[PDB]
Amino acid sequence: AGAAWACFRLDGRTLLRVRGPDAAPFLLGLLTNELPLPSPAAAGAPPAARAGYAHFLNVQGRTLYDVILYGLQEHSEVSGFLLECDSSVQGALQKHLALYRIRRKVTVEPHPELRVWAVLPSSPEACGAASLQERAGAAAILIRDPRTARMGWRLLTQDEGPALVPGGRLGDLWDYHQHRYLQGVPEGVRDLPPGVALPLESNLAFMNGVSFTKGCYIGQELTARTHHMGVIRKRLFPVRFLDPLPTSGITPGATVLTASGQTVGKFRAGQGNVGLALLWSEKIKGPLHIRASEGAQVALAASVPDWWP
Repeated sequence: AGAAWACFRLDGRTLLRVRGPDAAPFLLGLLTNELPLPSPAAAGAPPAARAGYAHFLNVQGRTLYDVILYGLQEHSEVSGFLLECDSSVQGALQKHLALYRIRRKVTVEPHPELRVWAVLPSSPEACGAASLQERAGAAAILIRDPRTARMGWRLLTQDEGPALVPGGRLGDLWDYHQHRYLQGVPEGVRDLPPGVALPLESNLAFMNGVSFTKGCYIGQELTARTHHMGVIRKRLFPVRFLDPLPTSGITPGATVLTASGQTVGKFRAGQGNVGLALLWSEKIKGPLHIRASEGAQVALAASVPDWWP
């Protein structure tokens, strides 16, 4: 097992380009976070690029779309950003952006030629992880995942990932999603159903995705109220199914139960024997299970990610 990095082509994610003199205030009014912006050119022109995490919320304060924002270098009157969204919502996100671009000097275009890749360390110790990007060069747009270091690097490229990453092999996309679920990282519309998922229950603050010191944005009121009312009472947690599973798997929405039969949450989504569940943030320790169709149990275990604060 000789490759130090696994390189995954994320066909479920895609890029939109948002550019124009008004691109920043335009996006800031629609997202939960500040936008990524690198320090200005200093004594030359090295590749200073940053990523940020945010959600687009609806007016009820529910998450619509989870996005990663990338700062484009424009060096001129026009701001520019790449927005990475779930491929299945690209069109709905475009219509959502258009609703708000009346009297805004901004254009929104798909950038289908640049593909989204993820680069995960094969071993968590990651000697040499520190030097990967300087050790990859300016050919590779390789940026630390803004949600957590546990998610490795985003690589935006037209090329093949391993051709740019020293020690990198192509990975099986199954293993990328397995890693997400083991680490408790939600991504995309199954984990975050548009208009149903709630951002702070989806651990947005733990993932560097919300600012409580920014100006107005859609959904800000509910989100701020929830944050300031006290500890969040339900969150998405990683779960592991302990016994061999049905052939269909587990139905999204299935009730998670204590040994007493008390409801403590609902299964959200997963792959294989791992997934996420929306649970009360108390009482994730007790023995938990879901009821199969006979009522026969599927056991499961919930845990607390090690990168959470």
